[PDB]
Order: sequence, then C-alpha cells, then structure tokens
Amino acid sequence: WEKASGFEESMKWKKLTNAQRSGLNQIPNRRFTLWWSPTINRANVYVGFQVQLDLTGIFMHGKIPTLKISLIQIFRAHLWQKIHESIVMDLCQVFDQELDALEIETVQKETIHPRKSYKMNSSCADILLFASYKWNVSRPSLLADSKDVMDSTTTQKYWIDIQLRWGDYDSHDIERYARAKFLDYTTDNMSIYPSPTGVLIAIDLAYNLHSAYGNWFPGSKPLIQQAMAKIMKANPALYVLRERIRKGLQLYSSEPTEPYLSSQNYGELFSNQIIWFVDDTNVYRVTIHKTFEGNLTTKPINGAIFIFNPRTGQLFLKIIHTSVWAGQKRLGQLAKWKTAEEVAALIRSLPVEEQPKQIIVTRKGMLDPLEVHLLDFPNIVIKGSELQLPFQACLKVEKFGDLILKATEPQMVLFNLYDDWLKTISSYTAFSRLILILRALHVNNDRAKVILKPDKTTITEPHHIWPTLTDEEWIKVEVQLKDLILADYGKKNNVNVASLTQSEIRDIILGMEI
Amino acid sequence: PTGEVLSLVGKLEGTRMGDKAQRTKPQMQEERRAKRRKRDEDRHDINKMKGYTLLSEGIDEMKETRETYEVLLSFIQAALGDQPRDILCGAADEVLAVLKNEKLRDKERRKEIDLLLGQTDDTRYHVLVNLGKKITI
Amino acid sequence: PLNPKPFLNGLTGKPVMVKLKWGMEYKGYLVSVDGYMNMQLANTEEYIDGALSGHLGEVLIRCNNVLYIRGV
Amino acid sequence: EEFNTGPLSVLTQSVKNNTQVLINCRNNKKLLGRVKAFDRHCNMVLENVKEMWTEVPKSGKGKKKSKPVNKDRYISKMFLRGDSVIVVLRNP
Amino acid sequence: KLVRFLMKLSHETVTIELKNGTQVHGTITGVDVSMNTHLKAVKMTLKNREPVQLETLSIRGNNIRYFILPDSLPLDTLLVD
Amino acid sequence: AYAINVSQKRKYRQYMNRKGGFNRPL
Amino acid sequence: EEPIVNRGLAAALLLCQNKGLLKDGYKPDVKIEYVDETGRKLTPKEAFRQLSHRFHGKGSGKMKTERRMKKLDEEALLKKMLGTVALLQE
Amino acid sequence: NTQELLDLLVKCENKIQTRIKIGLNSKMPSRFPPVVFYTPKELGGLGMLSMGHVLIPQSDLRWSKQTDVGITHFRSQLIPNLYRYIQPWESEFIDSQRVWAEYA
Repeated sequence: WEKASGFEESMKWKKLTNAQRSGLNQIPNRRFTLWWSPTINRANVYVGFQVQLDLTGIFMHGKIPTLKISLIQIFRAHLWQKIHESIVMDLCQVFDQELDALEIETVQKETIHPRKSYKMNSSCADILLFASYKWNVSRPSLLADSKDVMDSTTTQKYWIDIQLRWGDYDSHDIERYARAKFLDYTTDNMSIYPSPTGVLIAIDLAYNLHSAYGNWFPGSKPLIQQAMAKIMKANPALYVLRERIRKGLQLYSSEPTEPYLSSQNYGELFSNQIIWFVDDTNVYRVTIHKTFEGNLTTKPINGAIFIFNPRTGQLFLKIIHTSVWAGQKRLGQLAKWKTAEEVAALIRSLPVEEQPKQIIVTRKGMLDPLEVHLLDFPNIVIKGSELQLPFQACLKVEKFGDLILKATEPQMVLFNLYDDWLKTISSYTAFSRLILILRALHVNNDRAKVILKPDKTTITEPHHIWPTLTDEEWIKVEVQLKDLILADYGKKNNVNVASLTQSEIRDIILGMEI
Repeated sequence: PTGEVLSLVGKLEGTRMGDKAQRTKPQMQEERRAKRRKRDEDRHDINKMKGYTLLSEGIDEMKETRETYEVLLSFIQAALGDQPRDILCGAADEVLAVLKNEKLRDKERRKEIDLLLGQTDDTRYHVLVNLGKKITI
Repeated sequence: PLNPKPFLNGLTGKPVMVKLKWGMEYKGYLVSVDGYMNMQLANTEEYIDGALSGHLGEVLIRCNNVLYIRGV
Repeated sequence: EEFNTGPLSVLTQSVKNNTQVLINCRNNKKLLGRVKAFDRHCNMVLENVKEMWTEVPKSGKGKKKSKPVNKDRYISKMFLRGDSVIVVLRNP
Repeated sequence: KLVRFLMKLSHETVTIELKNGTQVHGTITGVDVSMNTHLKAVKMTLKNREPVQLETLSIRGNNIRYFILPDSLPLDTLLVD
Repeated sequence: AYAINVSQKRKYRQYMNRKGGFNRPL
Repeated sequence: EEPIVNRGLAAALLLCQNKGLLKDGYKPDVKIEYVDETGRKLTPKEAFRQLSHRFHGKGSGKMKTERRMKKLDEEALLKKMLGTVALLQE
Repeated sequence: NTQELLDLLVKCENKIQTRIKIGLNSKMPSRFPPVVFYTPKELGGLGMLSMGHVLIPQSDLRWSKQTDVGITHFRSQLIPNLYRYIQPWESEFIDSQRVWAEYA
C-alpha cells in the first residue's frame, strides 16, 4: 500500500493555498472510507436511505460524501453500461465459437435498453440464441449444483441473461441472490423474457464473483461455467475496473522483477533483443599513491563507464573526467545517480530502433536508478546478471586503458570488442571468445601476453584493438588461456586445477561464486 | 451488537495482568553470533601470539590444516622420545617435505620415514602417508 | 499374408522407426495412419543418417515424403 | 469425428490451441510459428513465422573455407502449402 | 479446404516464394482452386538473379512453395465459410 | 485436416452518441 | 554453438530452445480473445479503449491517428530486424 | 482500581469512535463495526488501541472463498484490551530486580 504516495506527492512539493492543503490532507480519508466501504455501505449499518448511483449498479444505502465521491470516480466515463455490454458480447462470442456442436441455430442479442442493464426493478434477456431443435428445458437450478434433473419440458428458443451487482459485506452471497433474482424474473411483472427457460447470470463486481442459477440447458452448463471462469479471469472491462479500483485505493502489488541470468540463461542474451552489459564498477579512479613523506598523493584519475553488446559485438566507452568527480560537493550516491543519468542519456543518444531491449547491469544497486532515470523509456528491461563478466579488462588495455587515463573529455567513441569474430565467428562463439580473452587478461600479465600475441609478428589489426586471430590461432590461444585460468582457480581454491564440469567451468569463467 | 466501547468495570474479574503480554526476543541473533564467530576465528593467530614478544621470549623463534599439522607433530613426537617443540616442528617440516615432494614414490619414502621415525611398523608408515596425502609488495 | 494397413494399425503405440525419403528417420511410437499413409510419431527421436539429434515430441510426416517404416 | 484422431490431427494438436510448432520443408528451411488455419492438403496458414535455415558465404575468401551460419528471417503472415512441406513437430 | 480462402484474396498485395527460390511479390487479382495465381504489376526475383518487374504474371500452384501476406490481411474473417 | 481457425470482428453495439431511439437496435 | 544442420529439424529447435525462442459429454474447447481486425491482439488497456470507443460511437482524432501510425511504423521497423562505421572510424 | 478511570477511558473511546464515524458517515451509523476502527494499520484499519469491552460480533465474523467450483463458506469473541497485555508495575519491578541480579 502506497503510504501517502497515491499522487505524485499530493502537490506537497508546491506552494498551494490553505484550501488545497486541507483537501490534500482530507484525501486519505476518502481512501480509508473506500477501503472499508463494504463494511460501511451495508443497509444494516446506516438507516434506510437507499440511493442508486446514476447509470451504475452501486446502490449506496446512505450518504457518505467521501465514499460517494470515490465510487463515482471509480465508475468514471460511463463504466457500468460499457462493462455490461462487454460481458454480454464476450459471452456471445464464447458461445458462438463452438455453438454449432452445442445444437445452436442462430444467436442474436435482443433489443435491450441501456437502462435495462442497471435497473433491478425491470430486467430483460441478454442472449436470444435459437437451438434448431426441441431443446428439453431443464429444471432451473444453480450452476453450482451437480444434480442432473430435467423436468418434462421442451422448447426451441433458449435465453440467457447476465446481471451486474455490487455486493456488500452481507450481500456477497452470489448464488442465493442470483437464484432469488431468477425466480423473481420468472414471474416478473415487467421483465418479459421471450423464453420461459431463460437462465440469468450475476456478477458480484464488488466481491469479484459470478454465478448463474437459471435453466441450465442440456450440455450448456459446463459451457456457461467455462465462459464465466474465463471472463472472470480476463474480462476486459472487468480488468479495467479492477485496475481503476486498485489505483483508487492506493494499492499496487509488487510487480515481478527481471530474473537473473544463471549458467542456463548465459547464452539467452545473444538473441535479437539488444543487450548492453553495463558494468561501471571501475568508474571510480584515484592515485591512492603513497608519497615519499608527509602525505599520499590524493589525485583522482579520469574514470569511465563500460557499455558493450555481446549480442552485436559492439563496444562503446564513455569516459568520466576526474574534474567532474572532484570538487562537486556531493557524496557517492550523487555520483552514482549522475552515472545512471549519463547511461540513460547515452541510451537516448542511441536511436530508438537501436535501443537495447535489455540492460544487464553488473552493479546490484544500479538497477533502480537506471529505471528511475529513464522511466520515460521503458522498452528496456533491466535484467540481472549475477555472474559478473570481466569487462574491466578494457581499463587495463594498452590503448583503451591509456585513453581512459587521459580522456579528460566525455567521449562517446565506439569500438569493436571482438577482434575479428563479428564477421568471422558465431555471435555466441564471439561472446565466448571475448570472455576467454578477458579472463586471460585478468588472470595475469605474462600469461595474457602469451595468449594475446603468441607470435611477435602476430598483432591486432591497425584499425582494431583486440588481437586478431584465425580459428587455429584462436583455438591455441584459448587452450593456453583455459590452462592459465584452471591454474589460477586451483591456486585460489587450493584444489585440483581441472576438476570442474563444462557447465561449472562456464559458470566459473562467467563469474559465478562456485 | 453496537459499536459502543463498554466499560471494563465488572468485565475484568477473570482478566489476567499478563494476558496478551509477550516479552520481545532479540532479533538477528544468528547473524550476530556468526559475526562474533568470524571475529573470533579471524583473530586466532593474533591472540595466539599476543603475549609473545621478539626480545623477551624464548619460544618466539622456535585453519583446517592446523589440526593435520598438530596430528603430524604428535605422530612425529610419539616416535621421537618426548622431543621438544622445535624438534617436533623440524620433524613435522621434514615429514611434510618428504611426503609431498617425493614425486609419488612410496617404495623409497617408506625406508626414509622408517629411518627417521625408528622403523616401528608398516602401519605407522601408512598413517604417515595418509597424513601427507591429507595435508596437501 | 499380411497387408500393410493392418500392420500399420497394429503398430500404433509400438516402438518403430519410420524412414523418410530424404534419409531422416523418426524412431518412436506411432499414433495413427490415414488413407494416404501419413506418419504420426509420439515420443520419437530424429536420426539423420543414423545419428540421433534429439527428441521432438509429436512429429508428423506427410504422405509423399516417407519412404518406409520398420517395426522395432 | 475422425478429424481429431488422424496423423493430420497431430498437426491439428500442434495448432490445437494456437500452439507453436516448427515445420521443416523440402528446401531445408525450418519455419516456426503458431498455425492459424489448416486444411486437408496440409495448407498451413500461420502468423509471425520465424524461418531459420543454414546459410553459407559460398567461398568468400576464394578457397571455399567457410562455416555455415543460422540465417533467420521473420514473416508477418505466411501460407505454406502442403506440397513442399516435409515434416512438422510441435514444441515441447 | 484452404483454396477457397486463397481464391477470395483478390486485389491484395502479397508475395509467393516458389520451389526454385524465385519470389514474386505483387497484387494478386485471380486465384482458382488449383492456386493459379494471376497477378498484375508484380516483381519476381529469382535465385541468384536480378529482380524483374512485369505488368502481368500467372504463377502456378504446383511450383509455389510458400506465401507471404502482410499484417493488413484479415485472416480471421477470410478463413470462414 | 490439422487445425484451422478464424475470428469474427466483435463489433460492440453502439451505446453513447447513438442519436437514435432509447432501446438498443438489432 | 549448435549450427543449423541440413535436412534436420531437431537442430533448429535446439537452437531456438537455447536462444530462448520457445448433456452430450465433453470438455469445452473455448478460448476467446479480443484481437483487432488487423490481427494484432489488442492489449487489455487497448481492448478497453476499443470497447469504450464502440460504446461512445466515436473514434480516434487526427493527432491520435498520427501517433498510432507512427507507433505502428516504429514497431514494424523494430520487428523487421553501426558496428562497421565504428570499426572504420577507429 | 480507579473505576472512574475505566469509565473515562470508555467514554473517550466512544467519543473518538463517534468523531471518526461523523467524519466518515454524515448521519449516525447504527452500530458501525469495530473492524472499521480496530483493524491494524497494515490491514488498512485505523489501528485503534482501546481498553474497552468491545466484544467481537460472532454473527459477522465469517469470511468467504471464491472457489473455482462454486461458492465456499468460511468459519471463524472479544477484542483484546491492554488491561493485561502490559505487565503491572509491581510485577515489572520484581522482574526487573531479578533480571538485574541475573545479568550481573
């Protein structure tokens, strides 16, 4: 429940007058009345002053201005009649979907007045569907009953009706009230239904229930039950009304969050949905160098952010100047918010047609600021990636690292993360090769030197960054890097070096805490 | 059944004085106990040599592997004739150097272990081989 | 003295292998057979050139695409 | 009667509740999608068909040394006849 | 039969990919029960060949492998009898 | 014949701005 | 890492699974919905909007039509499908 | 012991309930349920802590259940008072002395 958060801030961050402040302070009273409205709107709670809401089934037995206003706003834009018509149309469509097998000749809705969907005094028939045969009129009983009793009565035209009710705390007995309504409509003075064997349905909109205790046609009671269940599950107008009621009562369920990418969903990020594995943990940079005497050099370094797309083999590095992070008179939360805002602005700089459909963030706490900064652009899903990829190896590169150190200006220059696998190898294979290269670089220096350029005559392309290699050279380099990574894992764990399953090895490389 | 709150005069004769009275318990005690256990285990080597100095101490120069090292030192001192702490540490270091750096040779390290320990039995050599296998700016 | 239509009707549910004209084969339980001798396999494995690639679930081979069917 | 018990009924089950099924034709192409309509001659009309197949660079370097890739295309509404269709299988 | 639904698809811009890789896209004007697609002002691109635009074309239903309809095709109202 | 399907446009009956009579038409 | 094998449907299904691309007496086979005449399944909010438009007998305006057309065109372009320029400029 | 204090507390609770009812209902509500008043804040109620003898009506304490196979009923009485939920001063002092000794 949104405690004092139904509106933006109830106009509290403003300079309104005293009357507006009093209205805002009295707004929670309306919500409190609405929440406990069924217990208070009962005709046995107040005196008999039955008043029905205009063009609606809300029969407010009393005069509560707060609850009356809340109910009127809940049913805004002529919701009751539209909901009744939508329910009738949904029932007719559900019937006509397989009406031929159920011995139905022609289904058509009768000419019912708009005031005949809210006036309980006078009723009518909703569906007038022919059967093309002598449909034995079964005894009018509750649909909840499992007894198969049919009196000796047959006819051709069978009718079906639907009613809308807003039951109170005591008026929630949908079955009994519906049976009584059907019985009264059978001998009604003015509700002249065409077929005496015309069933009637009821909807307990207030209590989210539905029932029908009319003449269930042979073989149609399961059909009516299934139609009612499907409607109550996903009735469009009813769903809209429920959403409006939830909004009015300052109630909103905690929406499910994006799942984490485990060792089984590791390769799921290579689909057509663009994913930018944002990992800017190394953004913070400083000298932290022990000077000879007196103090230590407290010189911040020019930071940067990491944005790479293994789903497309891209690499875009936005460098954060140390001047921006020094002397701004703020804490680290402001810096994190600024970083998230910069990421959102760089996403906005990218075209909407090229907007990353998913935004995998390595930083756990950076998802909420990312969603807040770019809530106007919700086409990107902030999915979790628990296994942190070694994307910080760019900061240790001869070219990328030196640039990041000296990039005093915010540059959105792009780069190719894959050396040549973008147009040579598979996208998943390219991501695996990039992961292996980054792991080798993070493992050590000399081992990374052997892995990257085993031959002094073999180096990266002049227009590229990562060392270009063919299939055989890449295989040899990856074998050496895997051996080095196994040695590092054995040293860190004090266990056998090559004793991990292929899935386990992949999870360890991805960064899972195995 | 009105909503008027009736007075408790005459309606509290059987009512207790501690009814519905619950003594709150300290929450998150398991996390505090785990933090205390981590602080006690992280400061084990500092508390073991807290009173031992570098100049005014005679035994100054002389955690899963510590139990195996103590078992190996006890097995070395059981075949030494009540050796002191420095001799037991040297015998344990010699056993760890002869059981791990033997290049997977058991027919040649058994005679050396029997000569260093006194050649008591083959079961002592098997227990020493098992201890050497279980041991390892 | 065994017509192929009672042989295909009796093999419905039994583990058999239907080899198509393209060289692939579906090894599993047959479901039914129409008048055009269409193949319907359930819980079958797809073997290309005798090498199985994995199960498919409910597979359906057309009339003029299957070559033979052997009861395994 | 017999329309929901034949081998075609298996293809019917593949689209029984607009379920997703993949059909492999004679041109080594796998079209995956939800079949909207069927017929007696296996004329399957589906919507949002993803066609995945094997593609080759066809000697892009000049020595015929290349690897086949998974070429994937999307179609809004397709109507594949039962002539070129070889096999079909529903998604588990 | 799905041939009656394709016969009622006149005056609609759709494509047909043949069994030889030739894809002909155009406004289909006539279709019989044998899928004889007679279209006007179409463009056919063969396999590894240049596309050619013709004012009239008559593609047979036997060599036609697959079809392609846009998102403005009322398949829910044309597949009924 | 496998599975075929089709849906009729559910055109909801006009309720407001009808500019006609009281009872809903057929 | 499984390529598309020729004359085989299990490889494409495995790649789609790895990529994440996957009374008379009877049971009712009823599944109704509200899909627009263009075939697109209208969202529940969009379905309610369509129902309210039908009830009110009034449709979208000129600006609403333009916004809908732009959104539909953008969605279609995205559904249809800068590394080379960044590699050449580097 | 101060029966006058208990009567004053009951009168104050009645006055507060009447003010809340007036704020909610314009007229005089005929026996508004205590659920509106005495329900905790987390559940949406006013969260009133009262030392009155407000017996919960067993007539209207039954919940419902919208089962998928029909309608199912549910079953469930005095609202507790703080007269006993708080330890008396003498007992509190004795327990405090004992706890001090035990802690030392």
